[PDB]
Amino acid sequence: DIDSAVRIIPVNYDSDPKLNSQLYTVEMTIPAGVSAVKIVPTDSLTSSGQQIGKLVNVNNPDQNMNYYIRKDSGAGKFMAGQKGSFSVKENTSYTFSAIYTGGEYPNSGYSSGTYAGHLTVSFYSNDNKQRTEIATKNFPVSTTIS
Repeated sequence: DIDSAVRIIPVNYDSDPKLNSQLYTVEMTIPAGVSAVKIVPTDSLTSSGQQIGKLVNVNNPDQNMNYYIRKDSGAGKFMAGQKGSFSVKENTSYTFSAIYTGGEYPNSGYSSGTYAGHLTVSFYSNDNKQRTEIATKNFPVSTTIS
């Protein structure tokens, strides 16, 4: 059950995020039977070897924040921003962070409001050299500027 395995925790800011700031975090425990995980922003683009996603101001489509996903705990071979799945340990917990890398905003900076998007998480089994996707969900994610 992927819905019950994953939680998203937005970060709320009182001013514009800074380079390397965390926009939201992700926590999950791997269910029994899951061998690998993919975690990638929806609609990402490759830049500097990373899958860059956007959080878009829900009121003003011209304002958005770029970010990549960094793994902050849990064993396995995950390169920050990667698109592929990586092998995980069942019944153990993983945490990830959305890390700000830049964005589109007018000269006055970001407007107050919610900046939203989606994050794809997929679970796989790997049975005898065949990787099989067994669950996937595009989770709503956000950050806010007060």
